[PDB]
Amino acid sequence: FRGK
Amino acid sequence: SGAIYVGNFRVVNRHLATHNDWANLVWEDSSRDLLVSSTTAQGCDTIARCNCQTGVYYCNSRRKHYPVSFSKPSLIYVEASEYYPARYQSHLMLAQGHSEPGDAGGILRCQHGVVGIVSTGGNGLVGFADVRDLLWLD
Ligand SMILES: [Zn+2]
Repeated sequence: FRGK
Repeated sequence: SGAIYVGNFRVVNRHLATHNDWANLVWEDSSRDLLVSSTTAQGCDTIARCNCQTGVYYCNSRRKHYPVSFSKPSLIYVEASEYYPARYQSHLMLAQGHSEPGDAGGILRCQHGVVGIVSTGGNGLVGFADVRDLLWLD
């Protein structure tokens, strides 16, 4: 998934 | 933000969790990308008790609120990232919309309260982790  | 604050609970994306989160762990699920930790202060959010499939979420990369329509929560195959191997993610709601690295953590709301949190995205889709089944949060 995400979180960057 | 980047987090849902309800009751004495802090809800975040599991891969965005801090050390303090794990130290104060209440509950986590890799397959949902969710982690909940305890707080001392009382939180201001309420989890939506509904089956709404439209709402508004905050997009980090754009710095804007966007109205969105999203599918009912489901098992979705998600490609490897630097946070997980390729896997099935459960309770993932999908939407058409703009999506970038760093948008995870944006909160999705309807008129009933908090519905979920951006977890994944790509190929013109934004993936939201549904939190409405977590009735014990309220
Ligand atoms: Zn609703």
